[PDB]
Amino acid sequence: LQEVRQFSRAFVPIAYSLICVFGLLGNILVVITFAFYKKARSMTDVYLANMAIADILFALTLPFWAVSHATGAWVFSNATCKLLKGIYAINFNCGMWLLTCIAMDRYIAIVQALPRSKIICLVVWGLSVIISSSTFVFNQKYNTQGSDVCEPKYQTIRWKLLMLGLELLFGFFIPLMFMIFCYTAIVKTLRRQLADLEDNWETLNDNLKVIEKADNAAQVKDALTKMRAAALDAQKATPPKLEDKSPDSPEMKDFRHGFDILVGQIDDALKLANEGKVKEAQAAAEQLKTTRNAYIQKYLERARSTLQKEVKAIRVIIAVVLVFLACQIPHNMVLLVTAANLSEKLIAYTKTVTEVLAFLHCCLNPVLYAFIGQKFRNYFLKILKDLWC
Amino acid sequence: QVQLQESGGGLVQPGGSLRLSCAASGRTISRYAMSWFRQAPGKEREFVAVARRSGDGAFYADSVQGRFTVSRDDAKNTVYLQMNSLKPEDTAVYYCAIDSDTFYSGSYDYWGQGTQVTVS
Amino acid sequence: EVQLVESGGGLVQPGGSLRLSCAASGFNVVDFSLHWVRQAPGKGLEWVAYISSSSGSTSYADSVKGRFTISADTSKNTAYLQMNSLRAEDTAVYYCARWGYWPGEPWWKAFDYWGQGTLVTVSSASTKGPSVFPLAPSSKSTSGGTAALGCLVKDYFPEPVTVSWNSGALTSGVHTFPAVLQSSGLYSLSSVVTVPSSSLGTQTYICNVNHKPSNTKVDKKVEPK
Amino acid sequence: DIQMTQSPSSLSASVGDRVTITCRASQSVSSAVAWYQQKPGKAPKLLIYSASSLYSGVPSRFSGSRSGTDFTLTISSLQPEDFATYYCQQYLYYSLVTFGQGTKVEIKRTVAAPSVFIFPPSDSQLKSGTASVVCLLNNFYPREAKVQWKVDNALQSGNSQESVTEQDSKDSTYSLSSTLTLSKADYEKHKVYACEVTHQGLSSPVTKSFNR
Ligand SMILES: CC[C@@H](Nc1c(Nc2ccnc(C(=O)N(C)C)c2O)c(=O)c1=O)c1cc(C(C)C)co1
Ligand SMILES: O=C1CO[C@H](CNC(=O)C2(c3ccc(Cl)cc3)CC2)CN1C1Cc2ccccc2C1
Ligand SMILES: CC(C)CCC[C@@H](C)[C@H]1CC[C@H]2[C@@H]3CC=C4C[C@@H](O)CC[C@]4(C)[C@H]3CC[C@]12C
Repeated sequence: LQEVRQFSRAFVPIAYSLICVFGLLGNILVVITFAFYKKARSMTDVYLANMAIADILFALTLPFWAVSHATGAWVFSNATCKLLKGIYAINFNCGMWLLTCIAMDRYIAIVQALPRSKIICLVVWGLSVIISSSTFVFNQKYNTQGSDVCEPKYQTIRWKLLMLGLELLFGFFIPLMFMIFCYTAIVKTLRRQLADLEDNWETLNDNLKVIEKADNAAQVKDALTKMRAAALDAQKATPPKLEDKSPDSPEMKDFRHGFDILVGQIDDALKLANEGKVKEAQAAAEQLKTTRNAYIQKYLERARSTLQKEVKAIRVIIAVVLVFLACQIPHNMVLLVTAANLSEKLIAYTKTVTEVLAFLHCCLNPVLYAFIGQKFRNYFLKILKDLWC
Repeated sequence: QVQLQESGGGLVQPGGSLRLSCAASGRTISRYAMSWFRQAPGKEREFVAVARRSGDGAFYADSVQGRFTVSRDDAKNTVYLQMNSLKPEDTAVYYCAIDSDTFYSGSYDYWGQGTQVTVS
Repeated sequence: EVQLVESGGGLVQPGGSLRLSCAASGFNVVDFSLHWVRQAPGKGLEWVAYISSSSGSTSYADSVKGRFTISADTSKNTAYLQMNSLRAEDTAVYYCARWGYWPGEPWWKAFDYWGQGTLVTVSSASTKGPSVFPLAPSSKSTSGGTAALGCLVKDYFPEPVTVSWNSGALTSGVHTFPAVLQSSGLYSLSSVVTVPSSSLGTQTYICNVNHKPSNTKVDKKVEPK
Repeated sequence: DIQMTQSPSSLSASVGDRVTITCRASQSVSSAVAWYQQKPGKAPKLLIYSASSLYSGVPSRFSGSRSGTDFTLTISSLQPEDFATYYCQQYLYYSLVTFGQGTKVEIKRTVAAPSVFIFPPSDSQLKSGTASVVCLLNNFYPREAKVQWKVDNALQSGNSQESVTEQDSKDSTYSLSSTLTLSKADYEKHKVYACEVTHQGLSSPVTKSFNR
C-alpha cells in the first residue's frame, strides 16, 4: 500500500534524526572518556572504543539518510550512494570483528588463564573495508518504479558471486561461531567457578554441623572425609585476580598455607576419630572454625567479589554483543535474501522496519554503558566533577 | 525369539570394496558382542571379525587383517563390516552372530541368514 | 639410593603367627609414613595397615583389625607387621610402601617407592612330593599331523616345581601351566608339549619334574598307547 | 568407605596404539588419585601422581587427567615394554586408601581358534584312587574361552578347575588346561567323558571325548 509505505517514510526520518543526535552525543562522551584516561583502559576496551568511533562515522551519515528518506528518492549521486552504504558496511564488519576479538581476548584471559594495539586496530578497520569492498562496488543509485534509490543489484557472473559468498562466510558465519563458542565456554567457566567456590564452602560448614551432633565416632569420620576433600579442592582454586598472576605469587602462598593448616587440623581430628574418641574429635574440629575465620573466609569473600565482578564485567559486553546481534542481524538478512532471489506490503514494511532497527544501534551502545556499564559510569562522573567548578 | 537381518552383497572386481549391515530386532547390543563369519565352498564356518562393547576393542581373523573393518552403532542396534581390497577368495555367505554371553565366551546361539557375497 | 626390603614372609599354619620385617635404606622412618599393601595370588592390591612412627597413628583395614599389629623403630630403620590368628584369606604377597607427610609434594607421591614383597602362605597342609602322571596322546587324536603330550604334576604342597623336557633339550611348543590350589590344600600342575605326529615313534620324550623342598626328581615317560 | 571403579578391566592394544583407562571414585576424591604399573612377579611402580603429574623416570607417553570424580590414564604411543597391569588408587587419607581392581594391557593379535586335546587318566592314577582328566586348549586368542565338562552327557559344576598360562613370547597366544578331579568309584560309574570348548573364534563348540 502507498499509505502504509508513506507512513513508514514519515516515521523513518525523525527517528533517524533523534538516533543521530543521541548516538552522536553519547559517542562523543564515550570517546572523550576514552581519550582523557589511559591508566585504566583495557585491551577489550580498545575494541569497545573503536566500535564507538565507527558508529561516529556511521552517525555522521544519518542526515543524508534522513534527507533522502524525506524526499522519497535518492536526491544524491550514485557515488554518494555507495559512499554511505559502505560506511554502514564497515560499521557492521567492524562491530562483528571487534566483538569477535573481544571474545578471543576474554577467552584468553578467562578460559586459557599493550604498545601493539594500533596494528590490531588497523587490521580490523581494514578487514571491514575489504569485506565492504563488495558493498562499495555493488551499490549504485539506479532507477526503479520511477524513483531513484540507493540499493544493490546483481547484474552484468562467476567472480562477483564467488568473492561475495566467500567474504560473506569469512566475516559472518565464521566469527559468529567463534563468538558463540567462546562466550558459552566463558559463561560455563565462570559459573562453574561460582559453583566450585560455593560447594567447597558449603560442605566445609554443613559437615561441621554433623560433627557437633554425631554422638559417635562413625559419623565424625564420614563428615571429616568430605571436609578434607573440600579443603583440598578449594586450595587448588585459582581466583580471577590470581589467574593473571603467577601461580608462585606470595599472595597465593598465604592462601595455600591457610589450607595447609586446615587440612592438618582435619587430619588431627581424623586421627582422633579413628581411635573412637568422639569428644576429642569434636574439640579438634572447633579449631577448624578458628582457621577458616582467619585464613579462608578472608580469601573466600575476596574471591567471591572478584568472580562476581568478572560476571558483572562479562554481562555488559555480551549484552553489547546481544544488542548488536538484535539490531544489525535482521537488516543484513533482508539484504541477503533480496540478492538471493532475483502480500507485497509485508516485504516493503519489513524492509523499512529492519532499516531503522540496525540504524538504531549507534544510540543503543552508549545506553548500555550508562546503565549496566561498570567503567564508563564511574569515569563519566570523574570528568563531570572536573568540569563543574 | 531374537532374529538378525542383513544386507549388502554383489559382484566386485579384484581390489574393490563393499559394506555389509547387521541389525538386531528384539535385543539390545549395548552390553553384547557381535561377530561375522564366512562360509566358503570347501571350507565352512570360518571366523572373520568380532565387535565387542564400546571400549572393549575389535578383533579380526588372519586372512582379513588390515583389509576388513567392523563397526558398531548401538543406537540403531546395527553393525557393519567394511570389506576392502577384495581378493577372489572372499566369495562366501557372510553370517552375523551374537555373543549370548556378556563375558565373551563365544556362545553363538542367535544367528542371521547370510549375505551371498560373490567375487569373480 | 632409597630402598625398602621385606623379610620374614614364609609358611605358617592357620591360627599361626609371623612378623614381616620391612627394612629401609637411604631414608629415615620418622619423615615417611610406612604402609602395608598386600596382593593375593591372582588378585589386586589391597591396603592393610599403616604406621606414622613420628607420632603413632596405627590404623588397619577392617579385615585385619585386632589380629594385625604394625610397628616400627627408627634405630634400626625398619618396620614390622605382627599378624595373629591367620586364615586362608591372608595368603598374599605383602608389600611395604613409603608415603610422605602432609603438606607438600611427598604426600602427593602416594607409594612412590615399593618393596619387592614377601609371600605369606597360610595353609594346614604339610610338604609332600608330587605324583607325576603322563598325559598319553591317542592314536586317533590328530593322526598324521601334530600331536600334544605331557605330564601331570599332582599333589605337591610347596609351590615351586620345575618341569623340563628332554633334560632341557626341548623348548619349542612347551606350555607349563601355573599351579592351582586344590580343595585339599595341595597344588597341581600341568606341563604339556606339542610335537609332530610323525615323531611319535622312534623318539623319546622325557618329562623331568624337579621338586626342591621334598627332593623329588621323578623322570616320567610319555608315550602313546 | 570410598570405592574405586576401574572400567576397562582387560585391554588389548598393539605397538603404537593410544590407550585409555578410566577410574571413578565413589565419593569426591579431589585429585588425590595415583596410577601404578605392575609387571607380573614384581612390585608396582608409580606412574602418575596427583591425578595428572608425571612421576620421574616415567616416559612422556603416560599422562593423567581429572574430570570431577572421573580419572583417566592415557598412554599416547604404546611401546612393547609397557604391557603390564595398571592400578588406580585414591589416597584422600592414610587410613582411607582403596585401590582400583586393575587393568591388564595385552598384545593385540589376530584371532586364533584353540586346538582341543583331551587326555585320559593314566593307569598310575587309577592305582592310587584318583582320576584326573584334562582338556587342553592350545594356542588361542583372546583369553576368553569357556570349558564345559560334560560327563556322561550331563552338565557339571564344582569339581572342574582350570589354569590359563600367560601370553606366549612368540605368537602372543594363550593356552588353557581344565583338569577334572573325581574318585575312582566315581570314575568307574561313567564311561563317556567330554569337554565342550567355546571361543569367540569358533562358530560351533568343539567336543573332544573318549570312552572308558
Ligand atoms: C565503553 C568504554 C568504557 N569501557 C568499559 C568496559 N570495559 C570492559 C568490559 C568488560 N571487561 C573488561 C575487562 O576485561 N577488563 C579486564 C577491565 C573491560 O574493560 C565496561 O564495562 C565499560 O563501560 C570505558 C572505559 C574508559 C576508561 C577506562 C579509559 C573509557 O571508556
Ligand atoms: O548493502 C549492504 C549493507 O551492508 C552490508 C554489510 N554486510 C556485510 O558486510 C556481510 C554480511 C551480509 C549479510 C549477512 Cl546476513 C551478514 C553479513 C559480510 C558480507 C553489505 N551490503 C550488501 C548486501 C549484501 C548481502 C550479502 C552479501 C553482501 C552484501 C553487500
Ligand atoms: C569509507 C571511509 C569513510 C572509511 C574511513 C575509515 C577510517 C575512519 C578508519 C580507517 C582506519 C582507522 C584507524 C585504524 C587504527 C587506529 C588505531 C587505534 O589505536 C585508534 C583508531 C585508529 C586510528 C583508526 C581510526 C579510524 C580509521 C582512520
